[PDB]
Amino acid sequence: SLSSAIAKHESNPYRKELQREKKKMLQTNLKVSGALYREITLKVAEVQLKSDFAAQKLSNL
Amino acid sequence: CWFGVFSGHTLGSVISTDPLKRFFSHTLTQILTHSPVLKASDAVQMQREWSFARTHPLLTSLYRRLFVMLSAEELVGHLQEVLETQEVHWQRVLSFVSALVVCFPEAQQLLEDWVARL
Repeated sequence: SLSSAIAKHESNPYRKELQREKKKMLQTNLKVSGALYREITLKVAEVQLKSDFAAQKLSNL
Repeated sequence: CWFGVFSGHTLGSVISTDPLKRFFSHTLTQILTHSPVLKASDAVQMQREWSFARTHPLLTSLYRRLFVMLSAEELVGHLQEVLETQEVHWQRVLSFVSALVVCFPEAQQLLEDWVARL
């Protein structure tokens, strides 16, 4: 849900002059909202806590 | 609609261009190789019919899309390799070079390069 939520934030002579225009539209958005990423890391942290809690009952037994 | 989704604006955005590039290369090879009918060395007058304006606009658009998501000199090397290796559909290769020379930024000299080597 991290990488998917990020992957929505990224979406946000004549033939040379169309080729270059379509290259311009798809110039790799290398960039991702830190704020969003942070939102999700909290949501994840939440879950980590239970899962880690779970491992400890298990690596008891 | 099939060539529309092929247009990697909805795809290339989402998909990392590693396995996407091998997909496009396999797609180009499978367009050229498959049904190599009109293998006649006498396919000379048929160049006029494989002229860029007569080759269907959808073929032309697919070629444009494959050129967007890939690079020029890679593509030239790949063509040299393919045309030297194996059989060809001459309809697609002649339409393809007809699109190549105009679409790519002066690739008439990188073309005459492997022409001279051959």
